[PDB]
Order: sequence, then structure tokens, then C-alpha cells
Amino acid sequence: EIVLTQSPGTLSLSPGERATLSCRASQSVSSSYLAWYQQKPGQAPRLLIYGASSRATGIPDRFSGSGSGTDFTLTISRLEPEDFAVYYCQQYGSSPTFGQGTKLEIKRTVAAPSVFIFPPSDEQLKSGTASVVCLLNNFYPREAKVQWKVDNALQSGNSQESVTEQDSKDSTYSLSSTLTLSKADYEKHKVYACEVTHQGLSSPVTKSFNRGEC
Amino acid sequence: VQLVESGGGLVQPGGSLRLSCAASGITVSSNYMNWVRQAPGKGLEWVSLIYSGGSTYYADSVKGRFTISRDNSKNTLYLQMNSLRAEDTAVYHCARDLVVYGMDVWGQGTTVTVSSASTKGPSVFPLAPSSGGTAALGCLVKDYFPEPVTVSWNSGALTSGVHTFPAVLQSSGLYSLSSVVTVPSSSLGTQTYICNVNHKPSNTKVDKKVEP
Amino acid sequence: TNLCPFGEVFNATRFASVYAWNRKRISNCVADYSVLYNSASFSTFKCYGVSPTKLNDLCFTNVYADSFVIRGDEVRQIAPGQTGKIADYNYKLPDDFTGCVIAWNSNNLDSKVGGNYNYLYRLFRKSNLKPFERDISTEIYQAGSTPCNGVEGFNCYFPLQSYGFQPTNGVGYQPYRVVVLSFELLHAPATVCGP
Amino acid sequence: EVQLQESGGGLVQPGGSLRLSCAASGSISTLNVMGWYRQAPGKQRELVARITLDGRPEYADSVKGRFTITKDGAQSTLYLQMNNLKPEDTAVYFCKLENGGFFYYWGQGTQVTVSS
Ligand SMILES: *[C@@H]1O[C@H](CO)[C@@H](O[C@@H]2O[C@H](CO)[C@@H](O)[C@H](O)[C@H]2NC(C)=O)[C@H](O)[C@H]1NC(C)=O
Repeated sequence: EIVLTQSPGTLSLSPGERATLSCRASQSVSSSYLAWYQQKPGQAPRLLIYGASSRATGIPDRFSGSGSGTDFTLTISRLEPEDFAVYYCQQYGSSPTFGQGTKLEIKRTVAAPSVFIFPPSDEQLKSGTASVVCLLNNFYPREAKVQWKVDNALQSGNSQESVTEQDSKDSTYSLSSTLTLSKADYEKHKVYACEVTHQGLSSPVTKSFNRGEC
Repeated sequence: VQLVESGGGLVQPGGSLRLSCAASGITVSSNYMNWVRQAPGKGLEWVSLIYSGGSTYYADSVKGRFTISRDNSKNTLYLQMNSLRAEDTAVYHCARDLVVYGMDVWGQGTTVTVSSASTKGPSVFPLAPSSGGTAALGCLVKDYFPEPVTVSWNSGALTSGVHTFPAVLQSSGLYSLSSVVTVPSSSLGTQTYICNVNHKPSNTKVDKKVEP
Repeated sequence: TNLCPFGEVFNATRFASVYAWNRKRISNCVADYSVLYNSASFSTFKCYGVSPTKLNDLCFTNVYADSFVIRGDEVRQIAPGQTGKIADYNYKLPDDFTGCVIAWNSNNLDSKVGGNYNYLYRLFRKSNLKPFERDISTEIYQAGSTPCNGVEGFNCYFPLQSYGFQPTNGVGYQPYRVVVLSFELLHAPATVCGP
Repeated sequence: EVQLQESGGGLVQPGGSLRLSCAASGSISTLNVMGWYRQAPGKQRELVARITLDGRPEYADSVKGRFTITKDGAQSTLYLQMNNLKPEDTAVYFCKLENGGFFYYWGQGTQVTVSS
């Protein structure tokens, strides 16, 4: 079948700059079926382009489409603030199919995270579970590595992460990483440490605490 | 001109639901019509197509389980969904398809949540702050079902520096999130900080004071 | 006494658009079907209710020879029990079809460098065609409840679309000429025969 | 599969005679029909004479009583004996082979000119 791959996964640019988004098909395909869509957070998709190069009625003049064969392109000539969003391409065999989407985000300068670690509360320990929380606050770009070390052993497979949307004021991200343990496991160990790697840091930053020491 | 989906909600694995899409300004029975869904933080996935003339097509992930149909007298499109699975959890949109002219009209969607969990109010635990710089503190809002949860700080007085994170679904089937704020560390001496947590599906309202 | 005129169909300079598909009625004549099937040349040659290598031993009351151009993707739809834009809205075979479907890649006659926009298909139609129905209506398709009054616009679409046949198209998007032979045997007399 | 070689044309005076030959080679079904056609300048192609499957010759009206068409099966060649030629017989003449009822083949085209 037709498989659409979009590039890049994330595009980082500034208002007034030129965005170029690529959609590659797994196979030569008719340009007559290639459509582009915009999606803003919480909103339904909006058709921008149909037939690879025709604008939908109402779509501003700066949106432009092109390409042929397997390689198609969406071009936003001069980015307005409302153009920052997700974009999908779409093709058609016997049925519609969608590319995985390109995120268009606001470029800003590098900003290292502030890193904080939170031990589990006594209330939680009472109920038999321990959650340890590591916070990376207001950083850019989005890429960051969070490693949990317990008694200096790298911990895999018992953490989950959540990330905010780009901050409306300073354009950064923040990230929450939660390590989950039983009360009994948590009390088997002494040193709980969160190690953060980020382009804005000259070397990795570790925040830690010792269980039971103020 | 509108498409309005409804009928989505909670359902248990193996169960079944019927979605409805009420059109205004297009005639359902005269169009190519699609259901397109979108899982949390995922892309768009086409699911089902019905031709004007009645032919139907299905994504492989739903063949044998979903059935697209319509009711001409009610100008309404349906998606019958049987043998529902956790990975079917998504916002489900209907859209009119012009094929060579793309999908021009989309509905806002209806949410389907496939889960065997029981409705449960959250536990709210403090994230305690630990000196001329910046401190962080917050509340961990743990083990609730279903979504949503709302968090405010100091009854809405404190908004600057607040980050309320998207929930994660845990392996237990219950959701969990954190809400944090950064303040001047000297403010811990002269300020009190309380998160206000609302989980209306369980009628839970909790205020939790956070201190060192 | 007469030689069958299938050559008008297979050697025609230009073929019909599928929505306006041609039909030639063959009667009172003889033909040698081995000339047809021993020429290689065909990307598709599938028969239903008859065997090709048997055809020279048969007589039929009439034979219909339908012909048109569709995209290589779509030749699969020229078969009993199919669905799709072609089978539903342009050319439909009945479930009890007795005949042969014959197709061959025509990229080098029917495609042109900047696109051959002369071959059309029907994209919009309210209901499916009956078997062997031919709809050549060019009325504006009304997709809502407001009349179109012969004006294209929102909810008002020209019902036919052009193939864009360019020689660089992928093989599935390249034009294929199709000939559908139907073997009609009512009663007497069977006057279309092999040698 | 089928090649057709034409000969016998050129310029003659009114009243003169020509013989056209169409030599048919290749893979030819026992069921075939050969004929001679012509295309006057700025007009449409018209049948002149042909041998039906019965072996029976058939003539256009304007040439009946003047032209004789025969088929020498041994050389699989088709002969158009043209007597009593007239200026209105001027045209490019083509022979046609209808093979098995499914395909046909044309010759390159032979100029005949009747003028004084
Ligand atoms: C009528 O169609 C036949 C069948 O496709 C044509 O015959 C082919 O012609 C090409 C080029 O001359 C040959 O390479 C093939 O081998 C021929 N096939 C057969 C079975 O004869 C024929 O030339 C066409 N007649 C026209 C266009 O006048």
C-alpha cells in the first residue's frame, strides 16, 4: 500500500521565516490525491492544499504546495504566529492514508533546565507506594535525557515521563519524570538520583537525596 | 455547514459502542464519508469509508469489528464498533471526503475510552520544596479514573510559573499527573501554597497544603 | 461468409473514456480466437464461464466487445462482484458474467508528456450502475440540499475527472486499454462462430 | 506477425492499365480477408475491391467492369488488375489484411496517377 513519511519530525523556525515540509511516498503516486492539513492543539484538522498544489478556499496566500512522483512539499512562505502547529499530508489508494505529521515549533535560544528532585511524601508511603519525581523546568530545545540512578544503579522500565506544550511566554518546555516503587522496594535503597543531559548544560546535572536524611 | 459526532464514552474491552455523526449542510447519503480517529498524542488514522452508492472500506486494524453505515432520513453517519480494544481509545472524527479535493469538512470529534478500570478519585500528595535562588514545589495527583482532572493553585491567585503536566496512563489502568510551580526560595518563608484538585467524575474536591 | 469485425475494436486509434465506454455488437460472422490469444501482448486475459482455448469450438447468438481506458490500478475492478469508483460508477460487470476481460499497457499511445487529459472517469454519482449500464450525464453533482443550477462551487462538483496520463507515471497509474468480450447466447441462431 | 509489400503503381495516361500486387507474409490465419483501398487527395479512404472469405470478389461501383481482383494463394498475394484508367482513379492505394477477425494490417501505400 501507499505509506507516507514526513520530514522533518520537528521544524523549528521563527515568525517571518520560510517553512518547508516534506512528504515522501513509499511508491510513485498521483499528485491529484495529495492533500495537506493543519491541526492546532485540541482542534480538528483543516484542509490547506488538495491535488498537491491547489489551495483550499479561504487558505492564506502564503501556503503553497508542490511535488511529483514520490516527493511532495508544503511551503509556508512567511510564518505568522498562528502557523505554528502540526501538519499532515495525505494520499489515497483505495482509501485515505496519512503521514505521521510534522510539528512546526517556535525557534528560540538554548535554555538549560532547572532540575529538581522530590522524594515520596510520608502520606504516600503509608499507602504502600513510593513515587519519586524529577522536574526539568523551562528548557529548550526539546531533546533531553533523564536517567534514574538508585544506589548508583541505572534504573530502566519503571519510569514514565510527561512534557508540557511550548510555553506561551518564553517558548520553553518542561518535563516531569516519575519513578514508581513499592514501599518495601523504596526502603531497600539509600540514594535516589536524577541525572539530566541537555545541550544547554556543559555536563550532566545530578539532583539526588538520601532516603531518611533531612 | 457542520458535522457533529456523539455517542462516545467509556466502554470495557470486548464491549461495543455506536458513534453518530449528524450533518448539516451536506447530505451524508450523497457523499464519500469517512471516520478518522486520533489516539492521545498520536497522528491521524483513517478508519472507514462509505461511498454514496454504498460500498464500504475498512482499515485492517478494524476489519471484522467496525461497520460504517448511515440513516438517510436523519442525515446521520454511524460507526458501529464491536470487540473494542484499549488501542481503540481515541478521538473519533467524521469527515466529508471529496477525494481529489481532499477532506474539506471535519467534525470536532467524540472521545472513546476503552478500559476496564473503575471510576476512582485521586490521591493528592505534596511535592515538598527543599537560598537566594529558586524553589520548586507541587502536588502529585495520583491514581484517578476517568479523565479529566483540573488543578489550580491558591484558588487561582497563583498562575505564574505553574506547569500542570499531561496525565500518563499507568499499567494499573489509572491516570497520574503532577502540577508544579517555581517560586523565589525566600517566598517559602512568607507564603503558603495550596493546590486545588478537582475530579468531577468521582465528585472529589481536594485542597492540599504544600510546605517544607 | 463474413469475418468478425473485432479489429475495429483492438486496432482503434483512440479508445473511449471509461464513463462513456464503447460497445461493438458482433453478429453473423466467423472469427479465429487463436489469433487473439496467441499474440502475447496482454497484461490481463481472464475468462468466466468459458475457456479461452475452447472458444474456437463455440457459436454464440451475439458477442459484445466493450472497450475503454482505465488506470492499471483499476483493471482488477473489471471482474464480477467488484466495488470501487470504476465498478460502481463507470463500468459494471454482472455477477453471472460469461466472457473474457482483456487488458494491455497503453502508456505509449495514451500518455503524453504534459499529461493526456482526454481520458475521463466519473468520480461523483448518487448510486451504483446496473450491469452494463452507461451513464454519460455531465450534470453538476449536488452534494448538499441547495440546487446547483449548473454552477460549480461548494457542494456542486463536475461529476467527471480527468486521468492525468504522463509517461513517467508509476505502472499502476499508467493507462491500460481494456476490451470486455461478452458471450450472449439467447436462442437461435448462434451466428458468431469459430472456424 | 503480418507484413504487406505493395508494388505496381506509377503514372499512366487515361485508358492505360496497371496491376497492383500485395504480397502477404508472416503468421496468417486461414481465416483472413484481403482487399484493396484507395485515398484520393483530401478525401476519405474507400474500399476498391476485395476477396471475401467465400473467395467471391467484391467491387466498388466506380470500378466495376474495369478492375479485376484475384488472390494467388500460393504466393498469398492479392492482385488488382486495373483496366481503362481514369483521372478520378488517381489516389494512394492501400492493401488491407484482416487476420482472424481480431487484427488488421495496412500496406505503406502506393501512388497511382492517371493523367496525360
Ligand atoms: C493492430 O494491432 C496489432 C496487435 O497489437 C498490431 O500488431 C503488432 O505490431 C507491432 C509493431 O508493428 C509488432 O511488433 C507486433 O508483433 C504486432 N503484433 C501482432 C500480433 O501482429 C498491428 O500492427 C496493428 N495494426 C495497425 C496499427 O494497423
